[PDB]
Amino acid sequence: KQRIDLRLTDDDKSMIEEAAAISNQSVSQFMLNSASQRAAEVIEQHRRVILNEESWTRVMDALSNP
Amino acid sequence: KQRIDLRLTDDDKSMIEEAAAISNQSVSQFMLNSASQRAAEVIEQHRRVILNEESWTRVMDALSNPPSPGEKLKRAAKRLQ
Amino acid sequence: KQRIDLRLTDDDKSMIEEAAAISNQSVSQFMLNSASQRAAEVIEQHRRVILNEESWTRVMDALSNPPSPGEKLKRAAKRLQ
Amino acid sequence: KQRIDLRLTDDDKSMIEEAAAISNQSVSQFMLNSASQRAAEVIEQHRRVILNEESWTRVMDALSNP
Amino acid sequence: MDDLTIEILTDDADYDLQRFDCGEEALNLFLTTHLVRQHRNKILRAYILCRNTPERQVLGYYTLCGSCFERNIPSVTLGRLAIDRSLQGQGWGATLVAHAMNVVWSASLAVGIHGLFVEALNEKAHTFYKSLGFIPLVGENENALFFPTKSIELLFT
Amino acid sequence: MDDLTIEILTDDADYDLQRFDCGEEALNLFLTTHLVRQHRNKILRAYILCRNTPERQVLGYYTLCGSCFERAALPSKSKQKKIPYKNIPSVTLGRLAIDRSLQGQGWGATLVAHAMNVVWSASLAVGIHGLFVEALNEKAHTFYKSLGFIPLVGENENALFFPTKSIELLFT
Ligand SMILES: CC(=O)SCCNC(=O)CCNC(=O)[C@H](O)C(C)(C)COP(=O)(O)OP(=O)(O)OC[C@H]1O[C@@H](n2cnc3c(N)ncnc32)[C@H](O)[C@@H]1OP(=O)(O)O
Ligand SMILES: CC(=O)SCCNC(=O)CCNC(=O)[C@H](O)C(C)(C)COP(=O)(O)OP(=O)(O)OC[C@H]1O[C@@H](n2cnc3c(N)ncnc32)[C@H](O)[C@@H]1OP(=O)(O)O
Repeated sequence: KQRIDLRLTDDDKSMIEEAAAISNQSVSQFMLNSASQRAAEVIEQHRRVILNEESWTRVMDALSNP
Repeated sequence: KQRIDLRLTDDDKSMIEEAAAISNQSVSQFMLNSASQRAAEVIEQHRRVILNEESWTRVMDALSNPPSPGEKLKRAAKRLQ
Repeated sequence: KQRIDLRLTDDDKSMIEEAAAISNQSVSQFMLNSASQRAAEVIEQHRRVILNEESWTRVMDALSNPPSPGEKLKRAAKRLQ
Repeated sequence: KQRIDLRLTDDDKSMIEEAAAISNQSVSQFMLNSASQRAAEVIEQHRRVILNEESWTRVMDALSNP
Repeated sequence: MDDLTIEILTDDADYDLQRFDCGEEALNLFLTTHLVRQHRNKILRAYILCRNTPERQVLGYYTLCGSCFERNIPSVTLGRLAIDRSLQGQGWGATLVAHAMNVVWSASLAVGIHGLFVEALNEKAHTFYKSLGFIPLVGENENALFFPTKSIELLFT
Repeated sequence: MDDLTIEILTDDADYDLQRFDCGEEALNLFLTTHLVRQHRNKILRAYILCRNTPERQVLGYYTLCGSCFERAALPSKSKQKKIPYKNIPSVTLGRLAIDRSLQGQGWGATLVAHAMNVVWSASLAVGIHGLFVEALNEKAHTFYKSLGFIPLVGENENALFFPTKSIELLFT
């Protein structure tokens, strides 16, 4: 539906084509699933860090006073 | 040096923009770095053969005192000569 | 907003540029993300108390059989009131 | 000695200024050491991938029409 | 002085921070060059023992911060706690530990808190904390102690 | 079949593929598209057993890659020292297949001898400890075990080993 420009170095692309051939996918499928599952990891870790800071601010408001 | 054009669904694009802003990279930087790192580790995972306790034991035993080739294998070796 | 002027030797800068190039980032962005991730990581590592076997055991025993407040601390908590 | 300037966001600096006080450093030395440690990381991992590709090329060239 | 009290640092930065001296250049320097900023960057909450003077002559302090124990499980740490040389030997460090315990306890009613770790620099501070109830830890943690929240609660009954 | 040869795949991809049938379509569909793609990507080294004619119809193939093996977790290594060894090199024979025409004529064992031959000549050029082969079913397993290969058991079952020392021996 959308578009993106990605520039590589002939070492990125040969390696990505090799790892696509390994996992039985296209280079498009491989790069898309790579970026996608990595985005899943990244959003999850950001969310966990946000929960850590939420609990932190809770306990810092408790130790100040009611 | 090169170029790849990725046509991307809109939900996945919103998600990748979210994650690329979480790491303060661009969408391009995020996508390419993810591709490269996952490629490296997929290849590393293909090439290696992790042997458990007993498989490792028998591979070591085969390396120290290697067997003698059977008569079938030796006939096969003599054929292609 | 704010700005930090930094002094590195020629070789420090060469190593930073090489590593930032492997990341497909700019030198500035690489240094920024390195400092940011390492500062958040230092902050996390700080507030975590990694106990060993026996210290873990002792905190578990204090949570199981907590002591009765001693004479000194009792007189202190009274001195409060 | 070379000079490199970097722009923060008043919250980021706080974090750095926080961490610099914990690991017993200055903001200058802390940012520099963070970037240099990460530089060593990135560079040694890239050398690992280059060496794996080199060994791969040796063994695969040896397996081809020897 | 029958008129000294303990308070949260009121973010005035309006305290006599320099005539303080407790015996250790480390804690003196921490109070004078960090404590205000680390209180303002929310890494710690700092409580001051001073008197109702024009400028609230600093005579003691302690700091509290949230922590976890591992090897997330929540707790608090009393990192630093110092008191001027003139007030020493008179159960004022015990009073400030009791006040910090009371703060931790009134926190444990709003947030889950399993206990209070405490940082002890020399064997002086280790004996001192050990004398108020704290459990001496071992190994890499020999310079830390712990007091369960349940004991802090039994205190105030 | 007077004139069979076994050549490395000449990258031009000019052979005759779809007119091949080994009796199980996983290897067949591997040769169909996967073999040339993965050979030219250098994930494998594809050897073709074919006829020495201009038409060059395929009757068999095998695939040789490099590999490296490692143990689960080395226990109790404080005896004297520990110099780690994490990239232990080896050769892996990915898949092998003969056409249904030539089944039962020793041709799998001769393809194995040719693969071990290439492995040996590589062992003179680089460091190779041994040869792993994969066996997807009972029959490939028995085939490989009857040629000297040692079976591995437990989450390594479909994998057999033959040390390069015995390969050196096979060519005395
Ligand atoms: C990094 C850290 O957080 S470590 C922090 C510790 N600080 C330092 O090391 C800096 C130097 N010292 C200080 O600043 C601090 O004031 C302390 C808190 C370490 C100093 O101790 P103080 O608080 O002055 O002494 P303390 O509060 O224990 O009061 C002295 C009491 O010990 C009691 N005590 C109990 N047993 C004994 C004994 N066997 N012998 C003598 N006194 C005793 C006494 O009764 C006395 O006063 P009391 O009559 O009111 O009970
Ligand atoms: C993915 C993997 O790596 S697994 C690959 C295996 N592939 C498959 O299983 C798919 C199906 N089959 C195939 O594709 C393959 O052609 C093989 C390679 C599995 C087929 O096996 P073949 O090549 O026919 O076996 P082989 O090469 O041993 O030929 C039969 C020989 O066995 C020999 N043999 C040895 N012992 C005996 C015995 N006790 N009785 C009968 N024959 C015997 C025969 O002598 C005969 O050849 P010869 O008369 O010329 O000496």
